[PDB]
Amino acid sequence: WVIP
Amino acid sequence: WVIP
Amino acid sequence: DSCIQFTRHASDVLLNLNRLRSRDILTDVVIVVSREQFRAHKTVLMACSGLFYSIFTDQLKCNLSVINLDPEINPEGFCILLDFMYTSRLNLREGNIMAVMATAMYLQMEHVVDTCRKFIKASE
Amino acid sequence: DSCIQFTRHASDVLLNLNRLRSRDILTDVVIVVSREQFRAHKTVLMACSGLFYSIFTDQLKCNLSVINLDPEINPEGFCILLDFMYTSRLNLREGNIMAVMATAMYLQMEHVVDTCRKFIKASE
Ligand SMILES: N#Cc1c(Cl)ncnc1Nc1ccc2c(c1)CC(=O)N2
Ligand SMILES: N#Cc1c(Cl)ncnc1Nc1ccc2c(c1)CC(=O)N2
Ligand SMILES: [Cl-]
Ligand SMILES: [Cl-]
Ligand SMILES: [Cl-]
Ligand SMILES: [Cl-]
Repeated sequence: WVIP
Repeated sequence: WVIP
Repeated sequence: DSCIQFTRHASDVLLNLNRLRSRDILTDVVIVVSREQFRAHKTVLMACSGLFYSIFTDQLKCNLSVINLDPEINPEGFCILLDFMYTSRLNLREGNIMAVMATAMYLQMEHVVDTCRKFIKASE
Repeated sequence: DSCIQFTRHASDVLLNLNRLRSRDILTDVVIVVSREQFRAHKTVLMACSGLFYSIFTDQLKCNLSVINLDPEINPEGFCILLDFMYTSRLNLREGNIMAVMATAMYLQMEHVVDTCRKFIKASE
């Protein structure tokens, strides 16, 4: 999971 | 395009 | 093999599947979550959820145009997960995390359940 | 928005759509290319090809279960492009490049046409  |  | 790969292909396919969903193009099922209805593509649902994969590979349920979810399922939680299926983006907030996690457990979406567990553990 | 994103989601969806295709699950069209037949999902075809997007948004053609391609289309070229649609992987070889490029032009798959043009220019 990432900060897009 | 890339070499996978 | 000796194939070349187009890096953005999978993301572009998903963007187009979401565009078709928004325009209600070739949607083949309506998911009923209490008073709310959500139109979708059976193949996308199966590709994202262990529960839908089970449902639409069933010899009788594969032909249904309407699927009613358990009454305990929150429509907003379902909406957030349906958007995630079509976009890879999860709108996870303090006010919806419990509903999103419960819905992801029911839908059998392990990666969503995992990030919800991690975000909850960080707040305790 | 304040969304989080699952990096591998789009690739995982495409992998599952390819698994459904290989098992002939919820495929809703057969593409006929001279003596050869290819089963697929209309939504994936539309998401990858300008030609299929046009065909399946047509009020009459959207309901067809069989689509016959132009007799000039090479079945192997179509097969390579269909695999690319479901995998992001293009099996581009000296022996098939002309057929693949011609098929991609017909199917309106601009990124494939682009790499074929570039590979051809490098060999002249
Ligand atoms: N469509 C399809 C499909 C196929 Cl073909 N093979 C394998 N899994 C498929 N989908 C599916 C099954 C289980 C789960 C998910 C997706 C996400 C998750 O957390 N569990
Ligand atoms: N399905 C869908 C779709 C939608 Cl909804 N919007 C916009 N394009 C869509 N698909 C599509 C249209 C044109 C081309 C491609 C795909 C690849 C390419 O080279 N040209
Ligand atoms: Cl029904
Ligand atoms: Cl997931
Ligand atoms: Cl027909
Ligand atoms: Cl392309």
